[PDB]
This record gives sequence, structure tokens and C-alpha cells, in this order.
Amino acid sequence: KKEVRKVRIALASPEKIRSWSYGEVEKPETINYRTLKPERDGLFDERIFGPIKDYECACGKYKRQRFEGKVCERCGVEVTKSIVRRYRMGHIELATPAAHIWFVKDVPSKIGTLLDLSATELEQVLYFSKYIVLDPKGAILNGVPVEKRQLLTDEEYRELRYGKQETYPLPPGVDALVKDGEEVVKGQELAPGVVSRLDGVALYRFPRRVRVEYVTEPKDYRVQPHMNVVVPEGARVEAGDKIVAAIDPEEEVIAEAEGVVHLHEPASILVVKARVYPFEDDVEVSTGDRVAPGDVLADGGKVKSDVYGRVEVDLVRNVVRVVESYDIDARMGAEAIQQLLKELDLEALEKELLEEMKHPSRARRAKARKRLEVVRAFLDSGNRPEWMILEAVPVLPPDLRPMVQVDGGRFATSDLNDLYRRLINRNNRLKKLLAQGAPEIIIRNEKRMLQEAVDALLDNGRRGAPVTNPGSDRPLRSLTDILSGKQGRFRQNLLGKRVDYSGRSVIVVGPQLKLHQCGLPKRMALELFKPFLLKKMEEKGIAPNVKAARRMLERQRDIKDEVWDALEEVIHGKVVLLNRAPTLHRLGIQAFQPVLVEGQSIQLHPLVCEAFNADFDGDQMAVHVPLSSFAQAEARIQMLSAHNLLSPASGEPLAKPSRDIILGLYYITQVRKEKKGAGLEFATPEEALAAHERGEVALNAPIKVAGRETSVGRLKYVFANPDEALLAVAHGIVDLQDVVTVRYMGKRLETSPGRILFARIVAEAVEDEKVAWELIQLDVPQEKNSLKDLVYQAFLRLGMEKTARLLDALKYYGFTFSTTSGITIGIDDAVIPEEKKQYLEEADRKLLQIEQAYEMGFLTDRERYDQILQLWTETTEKVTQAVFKNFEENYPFNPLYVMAQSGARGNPQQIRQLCGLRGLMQKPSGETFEVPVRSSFREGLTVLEYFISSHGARKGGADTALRTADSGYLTRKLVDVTHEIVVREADCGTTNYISVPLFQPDEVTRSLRLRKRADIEAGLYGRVLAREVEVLGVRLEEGRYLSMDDVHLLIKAAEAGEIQEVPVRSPLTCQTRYGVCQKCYGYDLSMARPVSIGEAVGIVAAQSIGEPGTQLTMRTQGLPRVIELFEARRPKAKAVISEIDGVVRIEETEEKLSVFVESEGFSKEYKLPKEARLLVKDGDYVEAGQPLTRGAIDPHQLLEAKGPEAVERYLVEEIQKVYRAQGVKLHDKHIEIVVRQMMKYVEVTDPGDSRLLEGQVLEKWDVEALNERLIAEGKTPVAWKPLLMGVTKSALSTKSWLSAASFQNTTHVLTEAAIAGKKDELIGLKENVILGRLIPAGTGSDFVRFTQVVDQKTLKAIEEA
Amino acid sequence: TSDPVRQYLHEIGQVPLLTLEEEVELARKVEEGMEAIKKLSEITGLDPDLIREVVRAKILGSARVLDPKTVEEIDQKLKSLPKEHKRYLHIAREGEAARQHLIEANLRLVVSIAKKYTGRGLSFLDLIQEGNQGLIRAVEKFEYKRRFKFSTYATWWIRQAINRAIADQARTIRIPVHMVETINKLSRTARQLQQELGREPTYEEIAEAMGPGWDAKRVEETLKIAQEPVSLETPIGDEKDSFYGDFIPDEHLPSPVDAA
DNA sequence: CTGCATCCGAGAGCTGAGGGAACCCAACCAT
DNA sequence: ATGGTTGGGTATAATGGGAGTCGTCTCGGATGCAG
Ligand SMILES: Nc1nc2c(ncn2[C@@H]2O[C@H](COP(=O)(O)CP(=O)(O)OP(=O)(O)O)[C@@H](O)[C@H]2O)c(=O)[nH]1
Ligand SMILES: [Mg+2]
Ligand SMILES: [Mg+2]
Ligand SMILES: [Mg+2]
Ligand SMILES: [Zn+2]
Ligand SMILES: [Zn+2]
Repeated sequence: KKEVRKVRIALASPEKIRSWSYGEVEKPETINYRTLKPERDGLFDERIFGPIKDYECACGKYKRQRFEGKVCERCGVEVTKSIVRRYRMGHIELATPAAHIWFVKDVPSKIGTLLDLSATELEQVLYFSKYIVLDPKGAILNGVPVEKRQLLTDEEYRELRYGKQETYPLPPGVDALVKDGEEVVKGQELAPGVVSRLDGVALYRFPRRVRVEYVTEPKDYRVQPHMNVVVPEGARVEAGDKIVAAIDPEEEVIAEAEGVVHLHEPASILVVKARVYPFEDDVEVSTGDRVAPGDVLADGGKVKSDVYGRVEVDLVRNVVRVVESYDIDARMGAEAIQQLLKELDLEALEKELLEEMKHPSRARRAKARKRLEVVRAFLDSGNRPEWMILEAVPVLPPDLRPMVQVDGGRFATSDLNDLYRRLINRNNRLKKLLAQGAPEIIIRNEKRMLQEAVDALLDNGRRGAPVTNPGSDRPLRSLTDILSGKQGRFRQNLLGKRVDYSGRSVIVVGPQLKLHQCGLPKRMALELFKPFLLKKMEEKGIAPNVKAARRMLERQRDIKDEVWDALEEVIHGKVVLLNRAPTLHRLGIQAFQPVLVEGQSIQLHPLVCEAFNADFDGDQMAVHVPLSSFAQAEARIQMLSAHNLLSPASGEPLAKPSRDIILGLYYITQVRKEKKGAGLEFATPEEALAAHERGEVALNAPIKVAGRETSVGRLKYVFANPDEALLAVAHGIVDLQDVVTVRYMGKRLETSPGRILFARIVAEAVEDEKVAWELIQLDVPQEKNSLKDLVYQAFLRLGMEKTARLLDALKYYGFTFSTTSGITIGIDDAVIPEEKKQYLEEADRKLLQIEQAYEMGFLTDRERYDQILQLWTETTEKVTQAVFKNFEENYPFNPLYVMAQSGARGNPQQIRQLCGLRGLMQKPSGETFEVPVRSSFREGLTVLEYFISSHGARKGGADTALRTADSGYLTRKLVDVTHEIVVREADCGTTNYISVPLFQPDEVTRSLRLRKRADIEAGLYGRVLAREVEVLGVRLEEGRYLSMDDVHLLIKAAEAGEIQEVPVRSPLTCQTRYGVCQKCYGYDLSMARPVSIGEAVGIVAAQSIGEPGTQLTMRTQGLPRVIELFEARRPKAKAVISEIDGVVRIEETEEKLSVFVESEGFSKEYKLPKEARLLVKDGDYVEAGQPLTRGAIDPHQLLEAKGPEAVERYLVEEIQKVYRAQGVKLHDKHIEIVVRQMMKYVEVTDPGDSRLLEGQVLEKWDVEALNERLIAEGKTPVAWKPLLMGVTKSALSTKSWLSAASFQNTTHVLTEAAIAGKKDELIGLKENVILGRLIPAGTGSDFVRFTQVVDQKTLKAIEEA
Repeated sequence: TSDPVRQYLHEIGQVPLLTLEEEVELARKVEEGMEAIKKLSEITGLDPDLIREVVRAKILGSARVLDPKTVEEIDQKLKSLPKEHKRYLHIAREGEAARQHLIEANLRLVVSIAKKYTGRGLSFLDLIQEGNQGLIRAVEKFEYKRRFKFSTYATWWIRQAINRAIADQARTIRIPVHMVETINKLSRTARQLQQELGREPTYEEIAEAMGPGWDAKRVEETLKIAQEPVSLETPIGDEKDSFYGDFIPDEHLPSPVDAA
């Protein structure tokens, strides 16, 4: 079995389709209504598709194996596996050709582009509304000759094909002014109330009476509708001959004597355009024959035709009449379209279009290029264009369109069966109607119905009203519906599957677990590891055989004790995967060692909850079991929870103390402050001690002794070592929060026993006293940021194993000290400051003033509204400050204050709402109310205030609800655009780089101000130095990975003016194909070390960008701004930039304003609305691409003006602005990867010596390679310009048709790939996932997956050999 | 452009109707054309249907796709025949043209009849086409000598064709015509019994009301085989994510336990 | 002759869980 | 040799259908306007 390496998709010929089929489906029957067996020649026939039962024919003659390939003579069913019923195809032979709707309705149409037909013309011809001309045969329409590819209506064709033959009903009992057989010109009145309009002969129809003379006297005979006249007008008669034959023999009119005959009172007159020819003998051409000028008609050739027309030999008058017509060949429908398609010569069309591509007109060139794309795709692929018209329709195997008996005895079927039934019925009816010589109206209607049936089968609900099953409004599900959508094959069954060896349950906190452990229920574990348990039971004496073990495990009450010990032995060392939906980043799946527990709930470690975004209010998680050694090794080494301690997005610790742990550590590491003493003066320590004993000074009061600040606690209690201090704490002498003097590490520290205990906790966790002393910050309370810094430093200095030990110790001690600290929440803990009351009255003062200023005309409505809003905003800020000042001064251990300051829970705004006041609220229109909510949540709101706040509450909820969906869609698009980017080599060898700046221009343009430390860290940490840097006597060599210490050193040097920017490698300048290299990426942020070769950094980047967007980024600004930037949309608030360099000259009139940029060569002009705001001033200097107005810059204009690098930098900075506004940490590398994919394409301006076309968009790498080869050969290089497209258009333009088809726009991608005959080389991850292969990343990368392992003894034996 | 019913109605309405004289004239032409066909068959000694096909092919013209070579050979095999006994061929050509005209003119009666058969499992256009087939049969069999109007004989054939098509094609599992009639009679009887009783009748009452040879068990079997299959794509729940076929397990392939 | 400018139509909007209407008559292959 | 199934037939006259749906947003062909 050869390995699969490429997948090709192409058009299928009728010959190919007929070679696929095992037989033609001739009948619409599915199964018999009595025996429920397939009907012969039906949609389920065993003769075509295969037997239902394994190795058994339909009639039962053969029911055993070894007969493979043998076909039973009676029933015709092959003897083979029944599974062939899901592989073997059938076909339907159409009576008339039908067009494949994919190549008709996908704009722009492939068939329309090939045949130069618009969509309207194609629709008119294909669905039998207009004719199209092939071989006109010298016909004349309205004086203009008819030419090929001309569209005629039904009227025009009917006139040209047959002629003009009008009929006029003569009123009853009125004779005509003209005689039978006389030429009539247009306008010549034929009756008192009839006027002719066409030229030609007039012919009597049903004369009401006949006058027969007799040798003389006339006589009259009445002619009723039920009888006919035989004798021609003006023909003598004999005695006994009949004239007016009738149905009844007694009613017949026999002429009595010899006389002339005349016919009068005609029922109607038929005026035709025709030629006439009498004859006196046998004629040659019969009715319905078409003749040319100068052809034999009758009289042995004496008479000859003079015009083109159709011959009708009227025997009544013994005259041959040639009605003016032609033999023009105009056809309708898919038959005509196919005939046009097969006559097409692609090489001549290519030459014609290449000649057309030289026009000075740009639109003409674009149209010729668009046609040439399709022409060249057909020429390259080898596909024939006529294959776009179907002659045989393939039939899906029955097992993929099953008709099954439900458990209740009823039948369930697929909609495809009904679509096929309709197609077969219409085809059979068309065949019958054709075999019957039916008129052309019926045949045209039937062919239209057949085309519509084919369209409905292929793509229902696309043209016209969708086909539905009677009694319902539900559209039938076509093949296109099966393929595409969220519920389609790609997204529902190929990119994601339901799996075995999996379970689900509610999660419960697991505080006693280690970092790498999870609590798994016993019953869940028994079900998950069942085959392993059966094997272990076989090894032991629990069951004689595997079947007995299974039967024993089947019933609950049949399970014993030893099976649990066997299970405990089964899972020893193995890990399981825990997953919480939604999986926003890779940390949403983690590996844990299962500890078997009782009950039904999974026990989760507290420190992974932040990574999972999991709480304990009903959350559920799924459990999966990796089976083989490779899977277990990958889970234990790469996906172990204890091995994943740092964020892949920012490099900061992700498993860290939080909530109660932080609370306990902060409680033990905070120091008391007391005011009883309040800076008293003492001369000797004994005086201070005596004062404290007397009760005049608190233990921790800040007193001054001998000119130095101290406290009574520091002098009174001096401990020899930490053990003595903690023993004194155990005896109630001092508290953990009192400041005493302790001798530790050979020094005398003025600290608290709690901080000493924290130091000991860290030292005993890391098993190293000096390093732990180096890591910790002793003189501050331990809060979120300090603990995160400690975790990061411990990681760097000691490794993840010791970091995990430290994390477990911190968790345990934090929980222990939070339990006994005495943290609680009462109503009085929401302390209301007194100042608030004052602050309110003051506000109630100024408001009155404002009203005065509005009653005297000094204020407008807008001004007064803004003044009130400003006043209330400043009052709210003052109340916040008062609340927190009260907490800091009077209740430093208050629960809300401690919770907010330690970072455990709460932010200042929520605390202000609890204590001070809620504040201003927004109306649903978005505008603020005039009265604020002056009550806090402790005081209680009124009904009106509650209702007013409900608007904002509801708006926030709806915001969340829409935002989550928009962020999910954005994340999917990013994954689709970056999924192929992998770290593929150590070094691409490039010398290009980017310059990360350290100073940004000020918003007031005063000077360059140093950027924030977080931004510099996000842009510099982990990167590889492109060039050597000398700063502060320190030489940072080229090729150095920038650690956090190096970044801090660079920032310090920038603050001293030694450096203004840093040159670094980046993915924006990497030269690696379908990925990046190790040097251009830098650190693996989750390990703080250089990234390994084989890492799927594109997926990591997409997840890193997408995770915060969900919920974090609010919703020009917020998530819409990020989406607009990633899609390169032109802003609606667009600003004005300068395309060229020059000086600024503002020209303003009282009616308009404009800005002139005057360079040394040229002076350009920019007209802008007067109300806008300008960033420039008269007499200033502006560079190319610099803005002239406020607002968002259009990226495409910036690309035209400055170039690619500037646009990359703008996109990265603007995307990072939104995330920084929310406080989200995210490295520049991920956005750089996405932008690098965004800027992947170029457009050809001049082809030079290449086969490319002007304006043809293609990948930048491919054109660079083409230019390199062209230069090697010595030709003229291709000229190109860079392009910028959003993530959607970049992803849909990839080379791999599988990933693009599974992403979006499935029908367009598939039809283009099939036309081009594209081959998918399986480069990215999505294609390999679809094919179920090993992805080219991680352990499946070619860099590592061929590694071998061997011991020394075996290696030496091979060496001797 | 779209809505093929309107397009078909427009194309039928472009053809004017007929008066008594024209209708009787065309019918007489058809009859004499068939008689001429038979006379020419006797004269040449060949099969009548094949010469009928040659006349039809010549009238329909090259535009309509037995092959051109064969029909051409027989066409000149007939031109050789001398006068007086040659008229028959011209009469046959004329009669075939008259048949085409008659069908084109009477197409509208098919629509008028078929418009009251919607909602029985066949779309309007399918009913119209089957009515057209019945109209062609009626045209072939019509006898104008009886002085009856054409529509009187055409309506019966149009109804028969529509009913036969409904009985043949309305169900995914084909049920024979007699059984379909039995099902329709059973349903109508049940509806009458419910109308009389004021409630859904029991199977024994229906069996009594059908007549001899009917018991409740047979009624039960008839209702069982009259059940129409349901769709595997029937949506379950409000969201468009769950289908019926998602809840149906495969019972054919052996399970991993069974294979082991 | 070109160009831009509204205009129309076509393709999208997170995951996971649970959710169920005529009747008759006669010849002819199948079982 | 029996039931189940299938093809053929009915003669006053009949002559162009019917349900439906108006609370979304963004982007790429295209007909229309001007110069
Ligand atoms: N994929 C989705 N997950 C959702 C959706 N709604 C809720 N959820 C999940 O349930 C979680 C509900 O979060 P909650 O509202 O309880 C708030 P959270 O614990 O994040 O914050 P705090 O209230 O500050 O403790 C949310 O974080 C997701 O993990 C949804 O529409 N889609
Ligand atoms: Mg929560
Ligand atoms: Mg929750
Ligand atoms: Mg002491
Ligand atoms: Zn057999
Ligand atoms: Zn590189």
C-alpha cells in the first residue's frame, strides 16, 4: 500500500462517470411494499450496488464465502462483502443534456465567461426562453442577416422558421371583397371590417355557401361546419359528381348538371407570405419539405422554386405553395450550450485574448485577463469545457442515502432518494414523450423540468423556489447542502468527531490534590479503561476468560472487591485528558494522573481553574483516554499540567495563587499600624518600655528613640532565630502581624513573624535557603503581582519541578491561613465615609447655580447638560477617593479593602458602588440621565433608580452575548489563515530585521516620550538580537535571545539616552517557506527558552489573539476595531494622508478649506470637510504617508504611500492598542504572524519575459522564485507590487483546496479547483487532519520523527557485524 | 424568467383556440391521414408504424433529432411510387400536421383539468405533463364521426392519465394501483364513519363498513403498509443542529467486541 | 471611449450539553 | 394452479395558478451617470 501524498480534484467526463457506475438506474422504485427487499433496476438494486448480506446472493443459491467475484445466474448479484454497498456508484442516462448548476450560478459563470455570454443570456437559453443561432444558413431578420451566437425570441424564430400566416375571422353572413387565391398587399382591406397587415396570398377558410351554376341558372348550397367542400373555386363540374361532402350519405351534395362553381361567405381569410405554383401532373416534394431556389417541384422540372421556403402541396386547388421560411438551425438549452462548448478552440481564444490584452483601456484588459484565467485553467488542467454539461448523472451508493427501519418499525429515508426519484421520473417521461412525436411545446416544458430537477438534485434552493416535500415547508437536502455549512460534512465529521473512551461529569474542587493529579470517579474509570481492566482480570484469577470478565462487569451487583484493585493497577502511571468547553487556547485541554475517588464528580486542582476558566457553580468537563505509548508519552511530556506553568501568549505565569490563597498569604504578610503612640519622643528605650507597660503607647506605634524611628515591639521582643519567634507566636505572646526583631541568616531584621514564616515556607518548598531569600520580597505584603513575580523568578532560577513544589506549598499554606484569618463580609463592612454627605450637599449647591445660569440665558441646553455631567463625574471621583482614604486610614484590615488591595477579588469601581454611590447611568439611546443614583448598594436603591440601572445591565448582557459569537468567528478565521505556519528550520539565513522603538511621539507633538514598560516587554522579550548592541558598557552580541533582564537593561539604557531603538529578528522578515525559523521566532513563551523546531506557532498565535477577545475586549473601538483591522476594511471614519513629501500650506475660504502639499517638484491638493480636525499646521513639514486629519487610516492608501513595512508596523501597533486598552498582555509575535499571512500576495504590473498576465495576483514567494530563475536564464524580470487583503480573502486564496473548501465559500472553491485540476500537496494541518494523517508538527515533524533509540550493548553487536 | 408555470401558461396562451369548423376539420384530417397511412402500408407491403414514424420525422424536421439514413432511404423508396396512388403520402403528411395542431390547440384543457389535482404528492407541472400524455392518447383515439365535441372524449383520457400517474409516482415505496384504490376507499370510508359517529372509528367499525372479506386485522395491515417513510433530515429541537438520522444506530457492521 | 457610484445579490454570524380526494374489466407473469 | 399485479377503457360539455412577506450586515460584479 503506497502512501498518499497528494489529492487531486478535476472535472469528470461522461466516459469517466459511466466507468464509475456498476449499472444504470432505470426505475424510481426503492423497495417492495410487501417484502421490503430492493426492486430490480431501482435505487437500491443488489445487481447494481451489491448484496445486503455478506457473501450471499439475492435468490439464496450461494450463501458462503470462496465465491468472491462470482455472479449468480438467476439473480445477478455478486458474492462479496456487503460493505461495497457504500462504495459502488450508479448512473442515470439523461434523454437530453443538462448543465451543472455550479458552473452556471457561481458568479462569474465559467460557461458564460468561456462563451462570452452574460448571466441573463445564459439563463434565457438554458431554461428555454430564447433561441441561440448556429449556422444561420443565410436567413434575414428585419433586413439584417442573422449571425452565429445571436439570441432570437420565440416570435422571431417562429417567423424565421415557418413564416407569417395571419387569419382574420369574417363576421357571420358577410362576403369578402376579394376572391380566393389573390395576392394581398399590406393595408388592402379584405372585408368591410377586416384590413390585412402582411403581404401575400389570401385563402378562403370554410365558405358558408357554394353557388353552383347549371347550363343557365345559379343554385345555392349551404355549408355547415360538420361538412367540407371538395371542388376548388372556379372549377366546372359534371353530372353526378359530388361537391360538398358530408358525414351523412343523405346529406351529400351531388351536382345535378354541368355548371361552374363559386364559393362564398368564407368563415375566415388566411393571408400568407408565399409563392404559388400550379401543376398538372405528379409532384415531387410533399408537405413539410424545405426547398431552395431552382429545385424540381412538379411537371418533370418545368416549374422551379425561386425562393427559400417550405413546401405544402394543397390538393384541393392542385397547387404547390412555398411559404417563405428558412432551414435555420437555432437550438435551446443545454444541448445548444454544449454544442457551443465543443466547437470552442482554446488556443485560438487564448491568442485572441492575448491580443486584446494590449488595449490602452484598463477595463478591457481586466476583462480579457478574467477570460484568460478560465481559458488557461482549462488548457493547463486538460479538462474539456463540454464536461461542464452533464450527459450521465452519477448516483450515490445506497448506504450513504439509507432507507432504514426505525426501532418502532417505521421507515426513515434521505431526501436524496426523493430528488433522485423526481429526476428519474422526469427523464422517463421525457423519453416517452420523445418516442411519441409530441409537439415542441410539451417537449420544451419537459426539458425545462428535467433541467430544474438536475439543479435541485445538485444544489436545491439556489435558482427559483426550493423543492420541498408535500405537506411541509422544509427544503430537501441536496448534495451541496450536505457538503457545506456548520452542519456539513467538513465541519461536522472531518474537522471534528465524536470519540470513544470518553466521558463527562460535573467538576468539584480538589484542594488536597497535587498539581499533576485529578480526581476521577471509580465508575467512570471502570468504564473508560474497560479493555485494560479485562486484560488485567485475565492476568489475575478474577475471570477464566475475557468473556466471563465482561459478563461479570456487565451487572452492577455482580462486581466484587478485587476488580477495584486490578483497576488501580491498570491506571498506574497513565494519564487522562481533561477538557472544558469552550476550548479557547491549548490550556483548555490538560493531562492529569487520575486518582480514583468515590462519588460522581471529577476533582480539579484549584490552580488550573484560571487556565480552564472553570468555576464550581455547575461546570462540566470531558475526560479522554490516550491509548498507545506514543499518545501517553505526548500527554505526559507535552500536556502535563505541571509542565505548563507559563502563558504561551505573554510568557507570564498562568498557574499562580489566586482568590483565597492570595488572601491568606496577604493576611499573614501584612503588618499592623497603630495610632496610640503617634510619634512620641523618648530618650532611652527603658522609658518607652515603661510607657508601654503603663498603657500609654501601642506596641506597633511609630515612636522615636535616640533620634531614630522604631517601635516598642522592635525593642521589647528580640528573637534569636525564627523558631523562637514562632514559638512565642504559638504561646500568644505576639501575633503574626506584629513587628519585632528577629535574627535570620546572620542579620537582624525588623520584621514580623508572619513574613519570616512566609520566607520559611518558600525556603522549605524550594529546598534552598539562599536562593529562596534572593527570590522573595520581604518588606511588602504578598499580593497578586509579587506572587506572580516570585513564581516567574522561581521558574527561571530552579525549573518547573521545583516551581510546581513551590506552587503546591503556597496553595496549602494560603488555604490554611485563609481559613483561620477570620475573613467575613457583613453589612457594616461596607463602610460609608462621612465626606460623602458633604460631597453631596456641595453638589446640590452647584446644581442650583447651574440652573440659575440657564434661567438668565448664559447657558444653552448642550452646555448645561455637559456641565451637569462633568459635575457629577467629578463628584463620583471624589467619593471614590474618600471611600478608599477612609479604608486606608481607619480600617486597613477591612474585608473589602483587603480583598481589593491583595488582588483576590474586586476592583475600586465595584467597592465604590457598594459603599459610596452608583453614579450616572446611560439611557438605551446611549445618553446619560441628568439625575444620578445617589444611593449605594448598602443604602438600597429606589424603584426608579433600579429601573434606570436596568438599562445598563441589559445592555451589558446583550453586549456579552453578541461579543462571544463575533470573537469565535474571528478566531476561526485567524486559525484558517495561520494554520500552516510551523517552525521548520533553525535559521533561514536572512539579514533583514525590524526596529522596535522605545520612544513614541506625543499626542501634543511636543517630543518623543518613553513608551510604557509593558509595551516594550511585549515587543522585545524573547526576541533574537539582529545586530550587536553596546549599552552601559555591556555588549549584547548578535544572535542573543533577549531575556527579561536584558529587556530591563535596554529600557534603563534608553532612559539614559544611549539607545533609541532595538534591531531584532521577526516573523515579518523571515524567509522560511510555509513557516518560520527558530531565530526569527525567538522564545517559546511557555518555557522561557528558544522555541523547538516543529512547533505549530500559527495555531498558537491564532489562539493567543482570539482568547482575550472573547469577553475581555469590549464591544471603531473594541472588538469591531480589531475585526476591521484584521480584515483590512476601509474605515468609515477615514482620515486624510499625504501620498508624497512636501511642505504644508493651508488654504481656507469662508466656504471651504483645503491643504496643499508643495514639494520641490510638485504641489498636490487635498479637499476636506471644514468641520474636521487637522493634525498639521501652516508652514509644517510632512513625510509621505503622514496623516492630515483625525481618524483611522486606510491601510491600502498607506501601502501605496509608504510601503509594506510601514503598513505592517501600523497594523501591529493599532491591533496592540485595543488589547492594551483592556489590560491584556500579548506578545507582538502572534500579530506579526497574522500580518505576515495578510501581506502574502503581490500583483503583476509588467510580466516582462514571463507567461504571467498584468494584474494577476500571485504569492510573493512564487514570483520571487520566478524572478530568480528568470535572472539565472538572463531574461526580463517580472514587475510586481505588494498587496494587502484581509484574513478571509487571504485564507480563501491559498494553494490547498481542501482547507479553503472546509473553511468557507465551499461551492466557489470547489468549482475553481475542479476547473483548474488543482493538486493538494498536504502542507498544512487542516488537510492532514481531514485525511486522518499525522500532522507535520510536533512529534510528526520531519525534524524529529525519524530519530532512533538503542542501548550500548545492541549498538556494539551491530558494530561487530 | 423564473416561475416555470407562468412561462408555460404564456406559451400555451400564445396558441389560439379552435372553432367547430377548425376542430372537425382537423379531426377529419387526422382520421384520413391514418387511413392513408394504412393504404400506403398495404401498397408498399411494409409495416405501417415505421412509415408513420417516417412521416412524423419528416414533419418534425431536422430540428428534432431510426436515423436520418434509414428514413431518407425509405423516403425516396416512397417517392418512386406513381401518381393516383401517391396522394396517400401527402394525406398522411397533412394528417400528422393536423395531429400536431390539434394537440397544440387543446393543450389548455389539460391545464384546466389538472389545476384541481394539486396537493396529492405530484407538483402542478408533473400533473400537466401527464395530462398532456392523456391528451395525446385521446387525440389518437378520437372519432369525429360521432358528432361529439373533442373535449368530451379528451377529459376522460386526461383524468385517467392524471390518476394513473398519481397512483404510480406519489409514494417513495411504490404501491400497486389496486392497493392504492383500496387505501383511498378505506380512508374515505373511515372519514364517513367518523362524520356519522362524531369520533374516530375503531378498526372493527371500518371493517364492518367495507363489506364482506374485511376484518379489523386486515384494516390494520392496510394502515400499516400505507405509512409513508419519514425524513432522516427532520429537524429535532429549535436550533438547526440536530437531525433525526443523528439518533439512529448502525446494526449491520460488527462491533469491536463482536469482531474480537 | 474611460472612470466612479450606487445597486443587487450572495454568503455569514462560538463551543459543549439535551432535544424526537374513481371505478371497472380482462389478460399475464410470480410464486 | 392460484392471486397479485398491470394495461386499457369509459363519448353532453368542459380550454391560462396560487401562496405570500415584508425588524441583518458586508463585499464583489455590474448597469448607469458623468466627463
Ligand atoms: N462558549 C460559551 N461559553 C459560555 C457561554 N455562556 C456561558 N459560557 C461559559 O460559562 C461561563 C459563565 O461565566 P460566569 O457568567 O459565571 C462569570 P466568570 O466566572 O467568568 O466571572 P466572575 O463572575 O467575575 O467570577 C463562561 O465563562 C463560559 O465559560 C456561551 O454563550 N458560549
Ligand atoms: Mg465564576
Ligand atoms: Mg460556571
Ligand atoms: Mg526582650
Ligand atoms: Zn442468486
Ligand atoms: Zn527566519
